Amino acid sequence: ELKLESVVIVSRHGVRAPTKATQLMQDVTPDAWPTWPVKLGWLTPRGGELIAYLGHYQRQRLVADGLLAKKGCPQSGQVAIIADVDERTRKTGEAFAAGLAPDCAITVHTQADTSSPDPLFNPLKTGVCQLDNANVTDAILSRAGGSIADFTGHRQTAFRELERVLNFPQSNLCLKREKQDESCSLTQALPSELKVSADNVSLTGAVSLASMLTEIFLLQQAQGMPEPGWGRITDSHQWNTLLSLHNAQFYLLQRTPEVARSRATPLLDLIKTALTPHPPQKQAYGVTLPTSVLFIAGHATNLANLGGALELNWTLPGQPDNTPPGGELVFERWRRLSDNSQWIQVSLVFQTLQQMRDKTPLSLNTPPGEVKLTLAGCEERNAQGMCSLAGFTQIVNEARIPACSL
Repeated sequence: ELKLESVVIVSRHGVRAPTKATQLMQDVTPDAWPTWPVKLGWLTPRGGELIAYLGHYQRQRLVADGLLAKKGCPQSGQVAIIADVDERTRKTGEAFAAGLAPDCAITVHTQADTSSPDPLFNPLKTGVCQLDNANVTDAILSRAGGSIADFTGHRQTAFRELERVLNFPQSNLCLKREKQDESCSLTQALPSELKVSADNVSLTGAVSLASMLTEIFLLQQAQGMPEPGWGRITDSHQWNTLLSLHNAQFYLLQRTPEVARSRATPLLDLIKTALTPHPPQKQAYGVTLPTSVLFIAGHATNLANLGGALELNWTLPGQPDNTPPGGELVFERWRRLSDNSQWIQVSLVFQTLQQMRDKTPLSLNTPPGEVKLTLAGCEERNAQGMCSLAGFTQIVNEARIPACSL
């Protein structure tokens, strides 16, 4: 019924070491954090291997869909790869190429200067545009339930689960409060406030600490470390409860449209140019678009910003982190043969946490997880839930913030 014509994959980098090692992380647990085999924030060898599995799966699937050849290397830009300048994203691009097309040396393009941020992955970071402070503040606080106190008050069960995993009552932070005849809970020892500036939003205190620590536990598990969370995370309900704090921070800081639309604008522009039929032309990064497959190696924030800007909702069965390492927001252009009309499908492809833990090789018989998505604002849908190319184009043009384009 339909023929696949083009694919654009926006991927988070693979498993990485923690980005920070703070005094506060030391003070909230009596136990020692496991050390990592690479520098802060770098991709681990295992993370690259897990990304290569997704590349191998994508080759098999795209061959089955008739888009790539079964053997040989894709020719003359048929596959293109763009990566953010960070080590973890560049190495993810290389790992994906290695799995998709081994020994084909597909180029991993970055911006010219790899020592400075690339605004494609966040235009706020280079001052291309600025957030509206008042509108962002109100929108985030409303989505929090009206206040950060309301947000944390509804999540006490999850904070107590994190405290149990940390052995928080025996930590230096708690023991000093016990000497001050004070009880000890994460949220009240570390009050959380929303900080909004023209270039960034963040939360302080227990909310941001919890988001980062629960991701670390997930990374330990995906890395194959013997005892993530000191052996105190023993079932899937516990994993899901812990990562709910991480996903909740992303819901506030990265999915809120007042942030997401600006932050995702350059990616929206690149995705739409990649998906729109047009005479092929070399554009950003020296990549000729449109082409058959474009893989973009970015960050969890990019996935969440695109989801919020495009009204794409998901949770990932078997994967506690909604923006997991190697997770892929996959945009596809399909041609309907009955009338040769053009349609856009979006899905979220991901390894389950068990597939990461077991280092499961992926294939058509053992595929990654996949959640089919819908663009909530699409008014022209087909029976398969896809949006017409015209409807997708209208959604993107409404979502994007012109001042944030490159």
